[PDB]
Amino acid sequence: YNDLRDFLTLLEQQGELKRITLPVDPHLEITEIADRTLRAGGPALLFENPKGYSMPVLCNLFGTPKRVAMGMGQEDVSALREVGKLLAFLKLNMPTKRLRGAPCQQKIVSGDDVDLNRIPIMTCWPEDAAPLITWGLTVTRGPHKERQNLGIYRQQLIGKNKLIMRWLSHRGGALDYQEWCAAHPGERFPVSVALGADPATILGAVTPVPDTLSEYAFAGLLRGTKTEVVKCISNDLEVPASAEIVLEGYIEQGETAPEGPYGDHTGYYNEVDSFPVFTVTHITQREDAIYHSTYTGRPPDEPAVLGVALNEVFVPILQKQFPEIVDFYLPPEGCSYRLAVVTIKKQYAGHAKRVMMGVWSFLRQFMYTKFVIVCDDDVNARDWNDVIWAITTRMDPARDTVLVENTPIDYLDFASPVSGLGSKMGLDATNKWPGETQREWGRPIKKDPDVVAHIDAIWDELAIF
Amino acid sequence: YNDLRDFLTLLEQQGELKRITLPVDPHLEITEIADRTLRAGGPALLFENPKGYSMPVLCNLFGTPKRVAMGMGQEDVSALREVGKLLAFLKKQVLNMPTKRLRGAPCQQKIVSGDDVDLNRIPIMTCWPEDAAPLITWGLTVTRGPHKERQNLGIYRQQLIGKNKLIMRWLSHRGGALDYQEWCAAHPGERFPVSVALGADPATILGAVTPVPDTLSEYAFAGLLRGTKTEVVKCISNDLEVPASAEIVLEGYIEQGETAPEGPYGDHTGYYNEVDSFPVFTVTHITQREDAIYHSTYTGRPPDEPAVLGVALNEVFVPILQKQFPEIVDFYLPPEGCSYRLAVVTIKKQYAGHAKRVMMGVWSFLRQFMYTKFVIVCDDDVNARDWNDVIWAITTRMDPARDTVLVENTPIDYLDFASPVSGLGSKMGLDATNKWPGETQREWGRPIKKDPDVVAHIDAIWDELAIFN
Ligand SMILES: Cc1cc2c3c(c1C)C(C)(C)C[C@@H](S(=O)(=O)O)N3c1c([nH]c(=O)[nH]c1=O)N2C[C@H](O)[C@H](O)[C@H](O)COP(=O)(O)O
Ligand SMILES: Cc1cc2c3c(c1C)C(C)(C)C[C@@H](S(=O)(=O)O)N3c1c([nH]c(=O)[nH]c1=O)N2C[C@H](O)[C@H](O)[C@H](O)COP(=O)(O)O
Ligand SMILES: [Mn+2]
Ligand SMILES: [Mn+2]
Ligand code: NA
Ligand code: NA
Repeated sequence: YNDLRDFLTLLEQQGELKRITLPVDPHLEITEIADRTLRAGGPALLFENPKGYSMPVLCNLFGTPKRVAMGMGQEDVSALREVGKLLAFLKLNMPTKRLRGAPCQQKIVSGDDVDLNRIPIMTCWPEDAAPLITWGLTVTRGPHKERQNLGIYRQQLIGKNKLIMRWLSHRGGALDYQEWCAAHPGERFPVSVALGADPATILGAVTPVPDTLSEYAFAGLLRGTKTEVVKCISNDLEVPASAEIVLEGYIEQGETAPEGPYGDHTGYYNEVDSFPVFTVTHITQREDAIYHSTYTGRPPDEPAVLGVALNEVFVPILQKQFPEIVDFYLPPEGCSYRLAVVTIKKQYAGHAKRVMMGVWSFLRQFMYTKFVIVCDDDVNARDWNDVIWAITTRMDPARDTVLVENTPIDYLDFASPVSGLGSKMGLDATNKWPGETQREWGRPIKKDPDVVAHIDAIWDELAIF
Repeated sequence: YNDLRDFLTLLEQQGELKRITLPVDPHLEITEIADRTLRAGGPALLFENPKGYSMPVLCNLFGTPKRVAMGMGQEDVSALREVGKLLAFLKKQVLNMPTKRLRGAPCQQKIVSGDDVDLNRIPIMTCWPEDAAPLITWGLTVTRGPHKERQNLGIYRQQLIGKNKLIMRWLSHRGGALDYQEWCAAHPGERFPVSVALGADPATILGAVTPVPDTLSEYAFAGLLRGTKTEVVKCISNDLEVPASAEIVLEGYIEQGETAPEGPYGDHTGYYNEVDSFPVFTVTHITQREDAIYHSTYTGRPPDEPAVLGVALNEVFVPILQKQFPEIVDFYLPPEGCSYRLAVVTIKKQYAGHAKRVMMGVWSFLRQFMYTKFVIVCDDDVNARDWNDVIWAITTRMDPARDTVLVENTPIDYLDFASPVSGLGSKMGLDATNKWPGETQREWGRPIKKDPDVVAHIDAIWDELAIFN
């Protein structure tokens, strides 16, 4: 049973983890280093000497697709499709295995001794409001079901023992709190946050499994074995046994604070807004604890790399429903969800429009996708050279562009004319069939597969690079 | 005075030229290798062991902007801006700078003529599986018309149809084609002399493809790029001059009325174009260097080498756009948009609705961009040449219905089969600039700027951090 430390050791053995011994400030400096590293496809980073703290800081953990795959016990990135086929069936789901004691409760501090300032929480960007916890697995139960939800919600530092809990309103945690409030007026909402759990639990948390299902159960499937957990000290929630740090506490009903501004995955600052305050009553950690952090900003960043790997998970679920779809890609440059390229084997006139509507309606994660480009299967959706080629040789813009007004949009997307409402554009860049055009359509250049394969065979020997 | 070999030596010194010793077929295989190489921004390629031939094959010469620049003796591409300014003034008497003619030249070391002419000995490439025949793609065709002395150079694709016969595919507005057409009117039934040089010095090659007016010899323009007169030699069987350092020269003529079906061939649009008739070039002489090298390329689904060339040569028009629209910081036509069909323009926006004026400017100001179907306008914090910035801008600064402009019934290239009617179609502009008050009622996002002190500090310890190692 591999905890996070075992994963770091595996990475180090493979030249995928660098230990930095120079002094580096968690205030801005770590982010700059991680950003350059991620942008060059470099390793994960363990800062052994954060200025002013004793606890090392781990970041860029999932900065490459490879390391995301490795984190689910797979060799490489195309095994994620198989995990998609699995995620299909969940639309006896294995419980947690509760241990009696756990490394994450080796050192405990509570009440007045709680001081989040001892932790090397990072400040990512110059106009961010305060240090920000970015890799916390927040654990919650609602009043109506037993399911334990895990989500990653950014958490601003506002005191020795107070964090702001920034869950957006459709999240498991947020819905649990909302229901708790209705069902138990004025009663404190217990919550716990785990930092540095095992990679399967972390990845399970971020995968959009249905609200009905504990993210712990999914992590179990990725791992091959039940998720090892421990009961929290001050509530009935369970956290991963191997976690490096655990924060336990509650939300006082009605207590809120102005959150931000903070730089986002879109590359802009979010403006101030109100979210609940999480009061921390306990902090439990391992001996020699490691603090796991990250940053979001202009893409690409670690979340976006995560999000490309998790798109591979969705391809099979889309293909079950639309078997005409050969590939489906959300470029990290499009802020991970705002633009999709879809390639199909077109079977009839107007086919592309059915596929656009399918992307905009079938799965909720794509409901806010503003641009959808549809192409034939002779295009590689992951290469702008092919996609722009297809756009500029197979479209008449007015004929082949679909615009739909007054559709749901992310309320933080400031480019829509009104908060929560905007338009969508689909580009039909498929070959046009009789009926769709009265011209003689061009015959595209296809490569000889025998020549392709032969050159694959001698590629390394040719040694051009 | 640098010939082509001197250039290949310079490139090799700088890690910009790879010699391939493995056997590779000019039928399809070279193209595959060159295509992968170009798509990865790799070096130029010299195939020393082409299957079935002894003459090495050079391609991907200009597969990178850098190598285009190096080909004109520069670090970077912006000397082409100065040419743009020059060509503007005319609509400088020592731009009538002639050729320097040698008597005897390396390109006439070995000579074959009449029945000994056999183009099949040359490793002419076949680029794509349904191409009709091997195709000569980097020939500088040289012609004179009957009325002026000016020698035109153009690159016209040339299909192999016999031991000594090529098809000459000049489109009808080309210098060569106009010369032939005039020759026909002025001398009915007389043979039209023509010559084709392969592997001239880079300035001559680049000069051939610069769009200079029909009134001027492309040799004069190569002279300006080089800093010195172009070295040439008289052909053996006619009065045309070819570059002295050329690796191979084909001399001959066009018999009036002799034509052949040309193609189909894959073109820069990525499609096959259909068969059509063009004149036949009869080859009476082939002259070459000792140890001659054959210079080739391919065109296809972009990007390809011609498209990278075409990007570098668009720098010739940027200053003319900027004289008129000084708000324009950059103006880029991606190769992967068939070189002219998509433009990315970055501006310093000065008022609400500015992007629309710029779109209309692109679609109206010069004939070079009138047929551009898509135009994306962005702010100057975007690098127009990086799809990571441009997509970021599109997806964070647009509402599609508000910010997309469509105009119907506008002029479109007759060969573009995607428009509903030949010659007529629509255009789209994407206004991906930051929206000002009036354009939006929302509080627009403040972009994330880095702390320059932190950036500089990390620059200072970067090597010591040793992240790579
Ligand atoms: C991996 C990750 C994810 C998330 C986040 C972050 C990371 C690293 C951080 C904290 C760095 C950045 C923000 S941000 O991308 O919104 O700017 N963050 C985040 C947020 N979801 C959310 O509601 N608030 C958040 O604050 N998300 C997404 C969220 O955690 C994810 O959608 C979960 O699957 C939601 O789980 P459920 O609530 O559906 O169970
Ligand atoms: C650089 C280059 C250029 C050209 C070409 C090719 C290359 C490599 C090849 C041979 C690869 C392929 C075709 S293609 O781009 O049309 O697909 N070729 C070409 C053709 N111009 C032309 O009339 N026929 C041609 O066959 N062009 C364009 C032409 O040479 C260019 O427009 C010149 O500036 C014309 O000079 P003028 O006749 O105006 O003096
Ligand atoms: Mn959930
Ligand atoms: Mn000319
Ligand atoms: Na979750
Ligand atoms: Na020319």
